[PDB]
Amino acid sequence: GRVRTKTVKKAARVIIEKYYTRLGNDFHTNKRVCEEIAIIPSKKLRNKIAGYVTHLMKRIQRGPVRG
Amino acid sequence: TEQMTLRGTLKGHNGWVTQIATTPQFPDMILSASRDKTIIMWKLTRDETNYGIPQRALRGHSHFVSDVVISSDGQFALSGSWDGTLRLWDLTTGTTTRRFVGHTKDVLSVAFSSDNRQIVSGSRDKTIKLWNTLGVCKYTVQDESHSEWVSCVRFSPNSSNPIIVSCGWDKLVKVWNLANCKLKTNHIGHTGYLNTVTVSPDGSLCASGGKDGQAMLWDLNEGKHLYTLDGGDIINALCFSPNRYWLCAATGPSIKIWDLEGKIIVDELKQEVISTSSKAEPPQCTSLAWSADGQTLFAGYTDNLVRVWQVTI
Amino acid sequence: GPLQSVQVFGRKKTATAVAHCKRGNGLIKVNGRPLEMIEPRTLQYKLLEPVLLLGKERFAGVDIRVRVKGGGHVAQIYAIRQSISKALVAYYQKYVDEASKKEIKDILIQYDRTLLVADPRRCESKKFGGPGARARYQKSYR
Amino acid sequence: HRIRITLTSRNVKSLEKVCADLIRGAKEKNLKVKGPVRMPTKTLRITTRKTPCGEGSKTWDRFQMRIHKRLIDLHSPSEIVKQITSISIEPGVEVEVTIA
Amino acid sequence: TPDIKLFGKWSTDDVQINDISLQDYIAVKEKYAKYLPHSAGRYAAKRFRKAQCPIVERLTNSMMMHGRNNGKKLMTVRIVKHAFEIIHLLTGENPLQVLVNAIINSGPREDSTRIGRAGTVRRQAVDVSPLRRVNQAIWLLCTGAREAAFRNIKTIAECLADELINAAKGSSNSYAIKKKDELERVAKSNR
Amino acid sequence: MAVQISKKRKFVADGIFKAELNEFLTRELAEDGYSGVEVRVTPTRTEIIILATRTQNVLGEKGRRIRELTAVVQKRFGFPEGSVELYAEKVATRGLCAIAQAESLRYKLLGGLAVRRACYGVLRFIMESGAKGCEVVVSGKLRGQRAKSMKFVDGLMIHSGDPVNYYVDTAVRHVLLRQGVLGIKVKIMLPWDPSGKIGPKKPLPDHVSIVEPKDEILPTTPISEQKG
RNA sequence: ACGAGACUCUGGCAUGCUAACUAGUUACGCGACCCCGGUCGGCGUAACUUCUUAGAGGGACAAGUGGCGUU
Repeated sequence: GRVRTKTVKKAARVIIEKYYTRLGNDFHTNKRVCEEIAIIPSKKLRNKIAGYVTHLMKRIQRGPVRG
Repeated sequence: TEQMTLRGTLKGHNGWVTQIATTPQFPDMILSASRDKTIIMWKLTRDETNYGIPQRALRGHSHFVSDVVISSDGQFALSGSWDGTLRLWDLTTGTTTRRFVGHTKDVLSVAFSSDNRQIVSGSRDKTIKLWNTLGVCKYTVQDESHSEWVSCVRFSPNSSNPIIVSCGWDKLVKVWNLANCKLKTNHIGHTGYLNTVTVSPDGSLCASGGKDGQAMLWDLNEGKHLYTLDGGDIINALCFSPNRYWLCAATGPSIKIWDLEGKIIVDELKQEVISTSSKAEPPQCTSLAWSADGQTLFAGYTDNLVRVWQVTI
Repeated sequence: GPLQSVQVFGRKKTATAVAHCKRGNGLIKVNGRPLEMIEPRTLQYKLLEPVLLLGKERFAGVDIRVRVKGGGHVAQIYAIRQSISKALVAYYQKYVDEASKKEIKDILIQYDRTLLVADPRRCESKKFGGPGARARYQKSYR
Repeated sequence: HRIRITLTSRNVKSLEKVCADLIRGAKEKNLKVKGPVRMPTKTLRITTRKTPCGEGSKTWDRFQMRIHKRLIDLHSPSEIVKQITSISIEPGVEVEVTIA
Repeated sequence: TPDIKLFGKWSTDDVQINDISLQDYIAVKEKYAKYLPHSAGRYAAKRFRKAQCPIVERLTNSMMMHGRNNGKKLMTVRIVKHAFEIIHLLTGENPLQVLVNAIINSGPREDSTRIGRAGTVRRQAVDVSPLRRVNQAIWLLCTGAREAAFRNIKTIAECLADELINAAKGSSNSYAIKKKDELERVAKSNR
Repeated sequence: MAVQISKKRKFVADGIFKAELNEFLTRELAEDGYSGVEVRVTPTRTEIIILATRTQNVLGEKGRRIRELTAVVQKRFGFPEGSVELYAEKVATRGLCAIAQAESLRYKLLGGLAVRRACYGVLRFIMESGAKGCEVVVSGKLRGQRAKSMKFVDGLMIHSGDPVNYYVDTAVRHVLLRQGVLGIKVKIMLPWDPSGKIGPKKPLPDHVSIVEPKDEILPTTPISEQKG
């Protein structure tokens, strides 16, 4: 199974909340954005956070989110 | 006024097409760089089944190649890729003469000079690097530059006012002089990050496009903003027709063309192949280039194809 | 004048077979001897399989010299038959127009994928408490 | 003269840092220098039982010790070699200089 | 010039799979036709990927058993080649047509599974899968040839050849036909 | 040199030398709060830095004891005369060293004190020294014939993975009392710092931080100004 | 807060980057044999990293599409 833990979800949620205008639907673009605007020690965590940011962008584009 | 009609697609890529370039020297050649590591040189056939065929694949990069420009003699090529290096290709053998080294982040855009001696390059880092023909930097500005990512850098077409325009994500589009290599005019007032700028071939007015969908026009000789018109979706690519007084934009999944004499839309180049009604997202255009005669327009999509368009009337 | 030469390798488990395609008349030799004199002879069809699949007209402008070192026997045969196809594909792809590379590559993939793509299967490390990678010693009760 | 400098250590980061410092000194002194040749590493494996007695499940320990070795050649007299090796040395890196 | 893929010396076309329920579990016609029954593998990774394996390769894979023959694929390949040569030299027919007919006639179509607690004897008849029919046919033919060639002067390359000949006619002199009919009778006894 | 043993045996003998040296000093300097040695190699010179707590007491009067330690190292390990010089220095943040606090708790239990009182005192000293969290385990025949163990866990203590190697510091000590042997298990989790003096450099793998963006101005009117 | 996860080592690839007489490849010359070319882990020196070795980086994240699911 591929279920994101609470650290990835909280990091992606505060990334969506705090830096919203400089984002997009491309995984590599917001991957580089999350590389530069935060400090992630590893790379798998960076890729998982960027993927959840992309999914949250696709969710915001349809409507509001209660987080 | 007129109508823009498609003629075909160029199949053979595997990623999103990032840059398209053509030259007056070879009207039957389209040189395109995609998301994949190869750069495909197309040979035009004008057939009923396929418009063009690939002629030579240019490899040597290790990541996403983003920009490519062809030199004035029609035998050289310059590519900016994310690996942080630039390559000076040969169109006769497929080899690389010199490799540019010095960038530390992903490279966004490169450009040849008008006299084909100077190289400018904007990258993810906050530096703009001036190179020679032989891969050696002359003077790279790093301290007084963009505060974040640099999207596009372009030259003047004329040497009477040899400036270079530079747009980046910091909502500050700038003008640098070629001689003393310093800022001359900075321009403010654009909401959202920038994607591209394009210089008209007469070297008088420039067009700017970013996130908000406003195609903002400026001037090269004086730093006065001309006007601002809406484009709808996010503007990715911009170009000027060489002979006709036009300006074309890539606004999401559609291409908008306007008349620059009287400000009105000429045509709406939407996705006329309406087939993705099964809860889908339309593919977007990331690159487009006019021809040398302003007759055939080629656009780069995210559906692994390059569409061609021709003027009927 | 200019000299045309490519040099492509190929692996299955640990064997590395590196071919060499240059200009000349049609001859294929691995380790200094032709393809017919390679043991085991029961895999001679596996050896000659890309040549029989692509025809002798495509190989007539090249000659092929493969050096192979490492592995066993079957892995060496598969490495050679992968490396010959990869070297011909790279030679066509470099100097000939790549449309002809596409009608080579599509039928090569359509027959079998291992002619151009290596098999990523390695040996699993042995663990303590058992004779092999996954098997364990016999447990005794009472 | 054919001067060979051998560096053997256990850590990899301090070894790479001191090798970068030596090749930077060789580049700024403007003399012909060979590149950092990377010899294959050696691992020292000792496998032993965990329990001191003979009771319990048969569990074993796996110890390793990676050893990294580099060698860089120079073309200079000896005093330049000593004055460039006796600058900013690291405690965990051995340096060893001979002449053929 | 690959007009057709000759299986050593045998044509891969003009063969008929009579049973319509086994049209996509017998990979011999026009797609999965190779010169040799030896491939790289990677068929036992997914859940139904073994159905696309050729039937002669599956026969060579299931031929080697009983400890002392594990891993020896080349010997099973040459025994299968000699068996095909003997079948063609005896019946005057294509060896692939005899092998395909031996698969169909030796496959059971109804099986009784054991139900109840651990110790009691009680069966319940169910029908079988088309893949399991092929697997039982290959296993029965292979173990029949292996049991026929044991402590005997008759070699296994002609013991396997006479195994497929008798199974293709349903003459009930083979082990596989007899075990198929035994399974059918036990399933039919308590439906 | 004619012998010149192999590169494996060189590192082996060097490790044996450091292990025997560290054992010799942790047996001898149990009074002044010994922490560890640091053998640094120099051309034709060896010097071994000693990090302790009471650096005035390791030397003695006019450096007598350090001279005797140099002499016994030279006469035991087979070194040339005058090639060995020992150096003693004090280390800051005594509460962040596991061995020093274990030796302090051993001295407090050996002089005669309540075990819970000494454990509470050393834990309060460690968290007053600026730690992330610690635990102290004392196992033995604590007031009775049957042995027991008391565990004092508060704060933050990781247990698994690679970051248990360079965030916590583990020291095991034995106390010889009149009734038996008492063990000491102390573990101090060092805090994260970019300086490199208090603890390690790399953060926790699950820890992530974002930087505050500036307050950018949104112009409602397109403007263009010239400078330079 | 701990455990899990996160972390560390190894395997799987990059014809791109950094360098190899204690690892090689390709050209050239000499030498041996056969009938004009082939073989040589025979000898030696003009480039290079395709094999090998090992450092920094890259790459995979359920990213894209179609169904099921409070969507």
